[PDB]
Amino acid sequence: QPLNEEFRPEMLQGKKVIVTGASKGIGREMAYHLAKMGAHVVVTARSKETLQKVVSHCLELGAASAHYIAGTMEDMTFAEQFVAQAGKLMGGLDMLILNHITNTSLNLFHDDIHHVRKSMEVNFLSYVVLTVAALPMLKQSNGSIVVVSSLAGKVAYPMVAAYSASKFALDGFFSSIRKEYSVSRVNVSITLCVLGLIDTETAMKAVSGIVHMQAAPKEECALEIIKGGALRQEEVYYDSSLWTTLLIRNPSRKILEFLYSTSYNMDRFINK
Amino acid sequence: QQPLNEEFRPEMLQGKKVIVTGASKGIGREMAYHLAKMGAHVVVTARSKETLQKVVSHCLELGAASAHYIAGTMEDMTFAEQFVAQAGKLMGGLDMLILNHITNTSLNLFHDDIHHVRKSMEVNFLSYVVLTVAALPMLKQSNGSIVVVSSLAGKVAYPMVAAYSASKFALDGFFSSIRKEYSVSRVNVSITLCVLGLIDTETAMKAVSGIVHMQAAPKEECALEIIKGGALRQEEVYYDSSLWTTLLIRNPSRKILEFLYSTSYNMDRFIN
Ligand SMILES: NC(=O)c1ccc[n+]([C@@H]2O[C@H](COP(=O)([O-])OP(=O)(O)OC[C@H]3O[C@@H](n4cnc5c(N)ncnc54)[C@H](OP(=O)(O)O)[C@@H]3O)[C@@H](O)[C@H]2O)c1
Ligand SMILES: NC(=O)c1ccc[n+]([C@@H]2O[C@H](COP(=O)([O-])OP(=O)(O)OC[C@H]3O[C@@H](n4cnc5c(N)ncnc54)[C@H](OP(=O)(O)O)[C@@H]3O)[C@@H](O)[C@H]2O)c1
Ligand SMILES: C[C@](O)(c1ccc(C(=O)N(C2CC2)[C@H]2CC[C@](CCC(N)=O)(c3ccccc3)CC2)cc1)C(F)(F)F
Ligand SMILES: C[C@](O)(c1ccc(C(=O)N(C2CC2)[C@H]2CC[C@](CCC(N)=O)(c3ccccc3)CC2)cc1)C(F)(F)F
Repeated sequence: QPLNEEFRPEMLQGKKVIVTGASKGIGREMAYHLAKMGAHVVVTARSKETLQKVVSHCLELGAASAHYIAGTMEDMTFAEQFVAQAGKLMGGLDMLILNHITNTSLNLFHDDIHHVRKSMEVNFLSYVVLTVAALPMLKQSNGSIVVVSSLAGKVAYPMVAAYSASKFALDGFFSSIRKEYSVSRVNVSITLCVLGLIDTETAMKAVSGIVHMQAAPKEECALEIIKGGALRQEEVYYDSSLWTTLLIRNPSRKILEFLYSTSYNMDRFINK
Repeated sequence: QQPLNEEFRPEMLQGKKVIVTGASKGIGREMAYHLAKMGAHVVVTARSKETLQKVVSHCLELGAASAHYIAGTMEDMTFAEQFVAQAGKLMGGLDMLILNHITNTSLNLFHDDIHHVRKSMEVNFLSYVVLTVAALPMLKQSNGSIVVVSSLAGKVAYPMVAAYSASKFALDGFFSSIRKEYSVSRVNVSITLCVLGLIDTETAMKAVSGIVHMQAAPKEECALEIIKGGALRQEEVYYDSSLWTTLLIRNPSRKILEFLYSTSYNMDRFIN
């Protein structure tokens, strides 16, 4: 259930926001847009130094306030405590942007069970832990959770098997709890972001000299994420391909969820 | 992946070497039985030792070429790995790996139980990956098949089954991706993903007792349909008691989209 109007930057002014994986790439881009909009930001990642750079530019850009707390989202204790500390720094929370992933490479799957588990722990499970911890704050602000996923969390590509497992898991979990928030009247929005290849240094280094589809700009990607999030959209799509509309516009899933969503809808085609 | 264009006939399994997990009860047990009637060699597994022994007996009675059981929990990755080697030895190889077991769950709103989420991912998903890695060399030898049992709720969202849907979405992501890897690497092992609606197994029927519109499909037919899809090397089996649902759950447009992505570079240019 989105917000009616069109996006205005004014919407984030004074809002209290967490961005994870925000020392590099898209997370850093998002932090910068949030700063320019005059939000309070807490950013996180493992690296002390790179987070400081981002904090400094955020303040320069006009952020109501800016802070960083460092640590690995492999540590579910850290994840849980991080949201607590970040909520103290800002006096509440309006938007939780879940963006970090564990380092991965483009490669055939062979037998790296430990990579599959780590991808699942860092890319999926840590997001559930951060959500549980943030939810009381979000409940009292009528806030928003933004979950960064990928085209590879909607369709199958080779070379990203463990990664794709974890992005699909995000769709299943968060789309399910969105249905639960709706039956339990929890006014917290959940936005799933489905991104094409984006020109972050990590990705551009991986695809160097291999044949692949155009990368889209990270800066606009980051604004489009914040906009869909602020507007409380269920999904945000950002990529460069003409083909992607085949995914975006397929209404089958929405039709099925609708058919099964009430006893009255199931009564159309199913005996009581 | 190429489906065999021959019609299904019971003889396709006679003397074939087949694993079935989750076979002490429900669909799994039904599958073991069907495979017995076809004269396959079966190794069955689950945690319930005395129920499995019973299952092995009725199997032999129905005409299984050989029938053994090894008991253990798929919470334990070591055991998953162990189970496959030992089951191979018992049969002289492996033609089909049928992955069917899930960890217990109930129909409830998710609150804060990260541990049940993790355990779901470990058992319903990570174990399936361990079993596959352990099975692959033998399935290469035989040009065999991997069958992965999943659910409507691994394709669309439902409330009350969040951790469970995460694990089932994860299976789609992982196995659909390694299927693309197997086509480009020319590995001749098929991957069939089965998408089931509500089935009339005792676990499910208990959990939905007294709930309205709970139309279940018969587990006996369900089990046959999975075996056929596996045997015919189909990419997906769709099985539900509603005709509408069975039609609407097809997603050929994702498969076309996947092809387009695999044959595009730069601004949607064709590689060939
Ligand atoms: N770039 C693409 O082509 C693309 C496409 C589709 C979707 N996405 C999605 O967009 C999001 C951001 O991607 P990106 O390419 O911008 O990534 P990135 O630039 O490589 O940055 C990843 C961020 O996560 C942090 N990180 C890595 N491991 C961590 C850990 N264990 N604990 C805490 N933080 C950790 C990194 O900082 P530290 O190393 O210091 O911890 C960094 O801040 C991801 O969710 C990704 O799936 C990207
Ligand atoms: N029933 C439905 O309405 C429905 C719908 C869609 C999809 N499915 C799928 O169909 C498959 C089977 O479902 P079902 O209804 O037949 O299930 P079930 O009757 O409840 O039995 C599940 C099987 O998994 C085994 N199992 C449980 N925990 C285990 C563990 N830790 N390690 C190893 N095995 C374990 C159980 O045996 P033990 O207790 O002896 O270990 C049992 O044999 C599942 O993958 C499920 O997701 C079912
Ligand atoms: C972590 C990482 O930065 C990463 C970046 C993005 C993604 C991802 O989400 N995408 C999905 C959104 C499209 C991948 C898909 C595979 C890809 C596109 C293939 C094509 N058809 O265009 C490809 C695979 C193999 C070779 C070359 C390209 C590259 C992009 C995953 C990991 C890495 F790993 F370091 F790069
Ligand atoms: C383990 C278990 O036996 C189980 C059985 C099946 C499934 C499953 O895969 N299905 C998907 C295939 C359809 C569920 C989805 C939710 C469901 C359908 C909702 C509706 N509108 O039809 C429902 C939710 C809430 C209340 C009542 C029903 C029941 C069926 C998951 C777990 C349990 F948990 F013990 F039951």
